[PDB]
Amino acid sequence: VHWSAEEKQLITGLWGKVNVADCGAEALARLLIVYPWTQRFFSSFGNLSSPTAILGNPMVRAHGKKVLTSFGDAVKNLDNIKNTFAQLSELHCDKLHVDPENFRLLGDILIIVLAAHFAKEFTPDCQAAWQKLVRVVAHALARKYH
Amino acid sequence: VHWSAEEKQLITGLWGKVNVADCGAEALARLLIVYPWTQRFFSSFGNLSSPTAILGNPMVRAHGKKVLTSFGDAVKNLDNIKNTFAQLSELHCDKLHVDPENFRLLGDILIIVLAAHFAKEFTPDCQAAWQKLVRVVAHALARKYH
Amino acid sequence: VLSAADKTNVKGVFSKISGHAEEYGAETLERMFTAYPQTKTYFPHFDLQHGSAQIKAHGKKVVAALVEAVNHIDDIAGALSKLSDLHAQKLRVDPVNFKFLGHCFLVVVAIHHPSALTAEVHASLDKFLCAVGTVLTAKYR
Amino acid sequence: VLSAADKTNVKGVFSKISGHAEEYGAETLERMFTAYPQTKTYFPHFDLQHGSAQIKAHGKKVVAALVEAVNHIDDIAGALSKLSDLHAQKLRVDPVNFKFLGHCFLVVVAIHHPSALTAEVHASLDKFLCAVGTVLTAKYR
Ligand code: HEM
Ligand code: HEM
Ligand code: HEM
Ligand code: HEM
Repeated sequence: VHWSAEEKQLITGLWGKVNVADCGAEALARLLIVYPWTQRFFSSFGNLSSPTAILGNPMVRAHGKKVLTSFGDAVKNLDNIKNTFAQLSELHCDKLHVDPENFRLLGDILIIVLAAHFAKEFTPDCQAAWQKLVRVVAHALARKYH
Repeated sequence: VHWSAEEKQLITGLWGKVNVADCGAEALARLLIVYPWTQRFFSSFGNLSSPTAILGNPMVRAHGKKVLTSFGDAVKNLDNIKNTFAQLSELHCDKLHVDPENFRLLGDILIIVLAAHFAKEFTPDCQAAWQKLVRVVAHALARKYH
Repeated sequence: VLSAADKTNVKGVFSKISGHAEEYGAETLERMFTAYPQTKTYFPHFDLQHGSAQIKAHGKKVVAALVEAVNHIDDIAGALSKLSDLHAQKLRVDPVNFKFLGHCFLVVVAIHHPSALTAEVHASLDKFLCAVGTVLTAKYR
Repeated sequence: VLSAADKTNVKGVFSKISGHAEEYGAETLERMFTAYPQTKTYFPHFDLQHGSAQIKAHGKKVVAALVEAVNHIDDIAGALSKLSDLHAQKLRVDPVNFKFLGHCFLVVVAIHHPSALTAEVHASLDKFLCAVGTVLTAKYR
């Protein structure tokens, strides 16, 4: 993909502010809550019996931040995502067999979460920049199926 | 992508039997009938007022075979689809702005059509081979959006 | 929701395949595993070798249920409430796989009753399956 | 279909945004055109420059309708029958775009009432929108 000089600006700045801990937890939680079927891939996390029972789960919260800091490597070299996630695509594709449709799903929630934490600093241009990032990442994860 | 030696066999043989005229028409027709919204991109075809009013439309039938013979170039060099459809992806992406989701849709109908014309000669292995082709083609058409 | 016509067409094409549950169900399943291999993930405990007794038995059950839904095509939810629990709450089946199964089913009908699957029915059948698949995961709706 | 809870949650978060149709509608629209540019294709006749009177007027209309649907959250179809004609039969809006608009809407609520959009409501809102979008293209169901 091609990244305009501002797109990078927009992304790396916001990155510096992001609390991967809170955002990451908030996101993985919401994914499990809104799209229930995703719970299947996290049977190893014990209780997911209820929404509120999920916000608290520390395994959810832990993995949440782990997933989010991966984007840290994306922002690292926005012109090398494919190669930096091949191994990541490999397990999600050949191992877990996650349907690419869920990558899209998570990416969307992630956007909403950022919008709630940076309020008015999450400008339309900014939203678009992350939308793009989120998709170019999922395309790097998918790919392994083609 | 990687094509097993039989996948190619399975594909090129069936290709030789295919009546692009009937199949192509049958297909584009069904797409318009099952997923109505697609009609929007074919406003230039006049009447599409009814199912039966569509089977007959000669513009539908004409374009139907045109779309199907394109697969002829696919079968041509199953290891070069991307480069051979770049110009095809360009108009579908930058020009018409067809959402990739419809490429999937058409590909599916195409499969069903073949299954009705070759009956029991359309073996599971054969279905899988075309499924693959159909998807690797749509991925070549999409791509232009990423 | 399914219109009157949609209901009529669905009933029609099912009249032609009735008496083949065993055979067709087994075929759509085998085509699903063959073209959408990742769907295998849901049947570790299944004998997947072509023409297995399991696949046949299950095949028959699957279409038997779709048939059951046609008889109560006015209350698909009620008719399959017990199965939506199973596929949604229990197995947590990804809504995406329901597409693969419906697809293969249409392929099977096309091969054996190409005259029964006119384009009009094709659309009625498609709305039927999205409706069914909705309910079967629909717990989320 | 929407459960009792889902209905309650939807009503709740709409109580907090009510009195902002004009403002929010305009914002979700602008975010949609900005992040999903291809959606522009449907408004050649629109003044798309940020903060345009058209976008504001339409924005207001859009949410005004979503609100209307909440008041009749028991018969969304009836409530929007006239609009499903428009978006389905007339404009032939690709069902895929309804996703883009609902997404942006949630982004707008998140930015202004982050407390009002708890994860529970988030799910209720999501089922509401898929329901609405279904009906608005649903002519095909
Ligand atoms: C593009 C978004 C995503 C990114 C960046 C991502 C990233 C990661 C990372 C960094 C790991 C590392 C290995 C580990 O700690 O286990 C992981 C594991 C995993 N991911 Fe994701 N993931 C994404 C989307 C998804 C989705 C949508 C699902 C499906 C519900 C999923 C399911 C899993 C599972 C089940 C594991 C195994 C974790 C474990 O071993 O407990 N991921 N992911
Ligand atoms: C992968 C499947 C597809 C292939 C192989 C394909 C191929 C073609 C070809 C070969 C043309 C050549 C130029 C021409 O004769 O106009 C064409 C034009 C076009 N295609 Fe497709 N197409 C595909 C899917 C779609 C879908 C899903 C739609 C959307 C409803 C679509 C809409 C069009 C339109 C509107 C044109 C313009 C035709 C005209 O100018 O009258 N195509 N396509
Ligand atoms: C509308 C299509 C479908 C129908 C009507 C359907 C129906 C059924 C039925 C009737 C059973 C019950 C067996 C019994 O209790 O005797 C069942 C079980 C099950 N279904 Fe499906 N199903 C459909 C789609 C799916 C899909 C998309 C998948 C997976 C890709 C799936 C996975 C399963 C699994 C794994 C079981 C396991 C039962 C066992 O352990 O033998 N189903 N389904
Ligand atoms: C649930 C979300 C949506 C709602 C409730 C909605 C509602 C409306 C309303 C109320 C109007 C009527 C204007 C009037 O008659 O005064 C309208 C018009 C229209 N809608 Fe939407 N809409 C939605 C989604 C979409 C989407 C996804 C698109 C396009 C990407 C779209 C494209 C249009 C267009 C182009 C018109 C044109 C009206 C004009 O010429 O000014 N709508 N919509």
